[PDB]
Amino acid sequence: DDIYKAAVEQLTEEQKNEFKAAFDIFVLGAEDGCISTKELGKVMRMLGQNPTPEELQEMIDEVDEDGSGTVDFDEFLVMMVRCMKDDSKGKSEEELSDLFRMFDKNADGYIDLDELKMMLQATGETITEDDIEELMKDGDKNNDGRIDYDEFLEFMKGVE
Amino acid sequence: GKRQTEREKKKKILAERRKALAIDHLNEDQLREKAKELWQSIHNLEAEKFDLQEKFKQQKYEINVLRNRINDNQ
Amino acid sequence: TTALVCDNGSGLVKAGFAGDDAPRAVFPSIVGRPRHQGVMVGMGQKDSYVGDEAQSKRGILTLKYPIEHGIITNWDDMEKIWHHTFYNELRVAPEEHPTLLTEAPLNPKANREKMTQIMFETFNVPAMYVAIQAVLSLYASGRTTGIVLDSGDGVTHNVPIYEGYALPHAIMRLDLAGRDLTDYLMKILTERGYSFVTTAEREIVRDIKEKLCYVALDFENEMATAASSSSLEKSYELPDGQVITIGNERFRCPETLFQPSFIGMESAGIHETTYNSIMKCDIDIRKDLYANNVLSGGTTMYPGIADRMQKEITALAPSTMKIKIIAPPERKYSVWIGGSILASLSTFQQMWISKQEYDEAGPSIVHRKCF
Amino acid sequence: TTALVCDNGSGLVKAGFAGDDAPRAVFPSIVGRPRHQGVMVGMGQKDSYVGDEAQSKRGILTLKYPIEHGIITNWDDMEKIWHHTFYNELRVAPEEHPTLLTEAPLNPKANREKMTQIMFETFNVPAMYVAIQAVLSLYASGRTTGIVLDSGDGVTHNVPIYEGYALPHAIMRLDLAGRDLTDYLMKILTERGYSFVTTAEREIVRDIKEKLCYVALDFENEMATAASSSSLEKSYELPDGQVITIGNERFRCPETLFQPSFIGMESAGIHETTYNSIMKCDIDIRKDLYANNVLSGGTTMYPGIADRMQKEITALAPSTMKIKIIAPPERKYSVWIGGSILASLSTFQQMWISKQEYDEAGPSIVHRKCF
Amino acid sequence: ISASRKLQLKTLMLQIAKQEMEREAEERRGEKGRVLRTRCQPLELDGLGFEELQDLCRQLHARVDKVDEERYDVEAKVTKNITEIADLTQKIYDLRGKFKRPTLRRVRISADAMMQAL
Ligand SMILES: Nc1ncnc2c1ncn2[C@@H]1O[C@H](COP(=O)(O)OP(=O)(O)O)[C@@H](O)[C@H]1O
Ligand SMILES: Nc1ncnc2c1ncn2[C@@H]1O[C@H](COP(=O)(O)OP(=O)(O)O)[C@@H](O)[C@H]1O
Ligand SMILES: [Mg+2]
Ligand SMILES: [Mg+2]
Repeated sequence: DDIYKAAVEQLTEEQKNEFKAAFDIFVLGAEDGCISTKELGKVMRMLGQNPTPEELQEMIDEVDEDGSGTVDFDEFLVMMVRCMKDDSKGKSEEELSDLFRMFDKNADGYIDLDELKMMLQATGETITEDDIEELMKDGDKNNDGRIDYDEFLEFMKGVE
Repeated sequence: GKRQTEREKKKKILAERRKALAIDHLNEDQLREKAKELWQSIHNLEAEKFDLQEKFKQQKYEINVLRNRINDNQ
Repeated sequence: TTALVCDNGSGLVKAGFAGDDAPRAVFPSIVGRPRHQGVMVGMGQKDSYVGDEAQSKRGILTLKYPIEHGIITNWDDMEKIWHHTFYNELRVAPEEHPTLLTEAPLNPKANREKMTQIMFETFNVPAMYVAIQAVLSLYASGRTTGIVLDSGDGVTHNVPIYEGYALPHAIMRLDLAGRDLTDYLMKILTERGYSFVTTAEREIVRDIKEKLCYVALDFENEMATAASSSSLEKSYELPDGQVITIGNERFRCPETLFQPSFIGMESAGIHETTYNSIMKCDIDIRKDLYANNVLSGGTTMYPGIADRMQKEITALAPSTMKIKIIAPPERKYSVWIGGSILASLSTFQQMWISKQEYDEAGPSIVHRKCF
Repeated sequence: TTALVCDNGSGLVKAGFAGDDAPRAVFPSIVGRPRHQGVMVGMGQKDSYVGDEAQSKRGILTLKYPIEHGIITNWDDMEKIWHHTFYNELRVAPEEHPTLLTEAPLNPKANREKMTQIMFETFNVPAMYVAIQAVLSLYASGRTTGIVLDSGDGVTHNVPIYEGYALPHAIMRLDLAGRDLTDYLMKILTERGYSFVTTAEREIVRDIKEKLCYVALDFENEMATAASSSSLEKSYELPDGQVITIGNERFRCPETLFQPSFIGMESAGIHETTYNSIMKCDIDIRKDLYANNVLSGGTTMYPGIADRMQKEITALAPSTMKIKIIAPPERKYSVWIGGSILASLSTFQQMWISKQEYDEAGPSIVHRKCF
Repeated sequence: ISASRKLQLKTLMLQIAKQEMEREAEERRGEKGRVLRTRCQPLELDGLGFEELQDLCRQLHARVDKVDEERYDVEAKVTKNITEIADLTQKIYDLRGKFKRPTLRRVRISADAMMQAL
């Protein structure tokens, strides 16, 4: 969404040098970026980042949607920067505790995924296929019929 | 742990350790000043005990969460 | 609101709301401070584990019961036990619930007065009432007469009751109980090589006693049989392996009840103090007491005691009277079931010691009309 | 600021800043003065090469370890080693960094007091803390119970811990370790013709031991097999050629751990001092210690030791208990990883021995509450 | 699954969180002022004689003692249940975070970048 566009706008130069080193290493002369996912993963490892082998597989399986290997550096670098963590721990657990204190309108020691739906609807936000279903599925991820405090934590932990 | 000590502590804070003082034995302006001062101090104490009740509510909610986590954890 | 039927006991604290069938939370009454040094930092080590938590960390604790023989010897620990019982095992604040404690007969006054003072000052209950542990066990049987032998873990007492009129001059309280049987078993196990010394290993010996020991119908014949055959030797696996084999220690441990000379006590067994308690009663209610002998308490759960006791009393009693021993399967919680029934009665609802009454007469109110 | 987690050890000094995964600089702890005369002028020849520099010029030096068995026997050399560690391998002045040394259990007091006095007077650190080398190795495993066998290069010690409460009466410290195995290997190599005598060639024998030796699962069968076939003879190239072939010396060198009678020591092997250390513990925590036996230290890196030790303990222990031996792949640096974790804790941040405290009570502060 | 979904969800969640934060803060301020007003009854600058001054002064001294004892008592209750809450926090951490304690590390950071040292 707009987050990746903004991140593109606010390109950090310290990471920009690493990405251009990747450009130098992978590109072999007017190279249109065939997306060597092995090369991309080794580049991520070399540049100090610690991508998971699962992240490596995700990058393997989420590339070359054009089918021609050669990929615009725009979306490639969007994937590269977002795969790299750029955030601070996603708020504080005490902050989350106080927020849940606000959000326990049911006052039953927890909140509800249905309560989450009602509050988000009260926020007047778009609900779609990307919304609605998996939002409540992962809010009450353990599927207790309601979102416990730890469930609310694990729904959106480490996210800005 | 010698609940006699706890009882005597409570009673001292009730009567001795609390700022208890006979003061309505003074001249006019001074008496008004002292009355205003004590009333304002007790008003601040009203604010303090209102927050005491508020945070006690919060602790009750926290123990509700605590029991919830306990039950979900076993 | 509902009443809290607590039952301090000595060895197992049994509690629960009035009007149910079984206590909600049953857990040993032990408070054990750690005894070693402790090197891990931030492990969250507390200073005293009470209740059932200290039966799992007992390897590094020094468990000590706060109730010796009915009486309470360590008031701080007992207060800690009560606080745990109210807040963590039932999770009901005591400010909104009447309480019904239980107390053995013939106990020191100061114990009862301190109990009521604690309940009214520290926990600040609305109203509490103290009842004798045998009348409740008679409630639970659904009788109204009968002589009840409530052999707990601290003290064994034998209260005869007729038509609802208790006979205060015929109560025979004897201080042999389950704890002395545990100590005697731990002392006779040393005759095979197994030495249990630590206060934590007393729990292991208690488990051995519960699971293996039984009361012999005839003592001499069993002693002769166990000394010739080997059909009695039952084995048991310690908490670490190294199984042990108990021979004629099986029926010698609970035999102490009928021959208190084994542990050096002078008095007569539980088979003869019941007959003496009956004979102190009037001559016209002895038949009913003979026919309605009630057993209660934990220690009367030994397999085969309801027959040995009947045989002994039939030997002592006149040949014409019929001797019947009531041994309900819910023996252990009989006192608490009776307590629940008593607290659920409408006629009893005005016998509680209301707090304003305590404020006017002090803790000595318990000995007064509100008994 | 960040803390310096130094770990003196005996054989390899491991150091690094708190909060990382591996020590920053690992180098042998040897200080070797030159022994020949020296004829080139202006070559810039120093008077003592310490650390990893003296493992490259060892041909003309006389290396001598400053730590014999845990204890420190030559304080000037140890001070030199510490100075090198701080200034050249980490390049951080000690005036701005807390330090966390490590010490074996049951060591002389004077050693620890002199260590703290040096750290506070010569290097002038802000605050230092001394920790037992086994508790850290238990930290690194992420456990909170378990009995850890930390077979270093100087001394092998076996500290049992339960629920964070260390058991001071069950620590079994044995002075057989990697150095004695090196000497015994150097002594049995002479049975084929290879003679290593110089203190420099002890390093070559150590390399042979590290690269070739392994612990046999069953000793007699291996002795019989190596005496008939020749499938075990592995060759190794000295620092100058002349390859050597090690026969049944391969599994006879590390077998000394389980039979200390080989080097004339009386005591029982590391397979039986662990069982003895367990049996001294209370009867209720033996199952947990059986299930969480932890290995650490360098010398426990022999290929095939985690199976031999488990077989031996299973032979000794009761048949019902489950015996499990935790052998993490990062065994060598386990103590230092645990030290980093402990120094990174917030709860631990107030346990350091602050300098003003030392100024008020002298070096004997270490035995006091700040342990 | 698109992470833009999570980004949008967190935007809405942050909006809800801030709204409820300001809402509860404002509620607390208003209710606090209301309670103080209805309880801290004003003291007046005129209308009482010296005898009336003394009378109302000692009456409010008694009222001050009443509310001071009440608030100290409830403060003691707050402290004791707060100790209990702390104990339960320790216990629940022992329930959950006992094994998570060693998990805290910052590792394999610099030594991976030290191949040119030799
Ligand atoms: N199934 C059993 N078999 C034999 N003895 C038992 C059994 N259950 C409990 N006991 C003994 O009874 C004691 C518990 O008695 P209990 O009735 O709880 O005492 P109290 O009157 O204090 O509640 C235990 O200490 C144990 O020694
Ligand atoms: N891979 C290995 N295989 C066998 N033995 C080893 C190995 N690595 C180290 N050792 C032995 O362990 C010793 C190092 O032990 P270490 O844990 O460094 O001792 P310390 O506790 O003093 O740090 C060396 O002297 C060596 O004999
Ligand atoms: Mg009883
Ligand atoms: Mg070591």
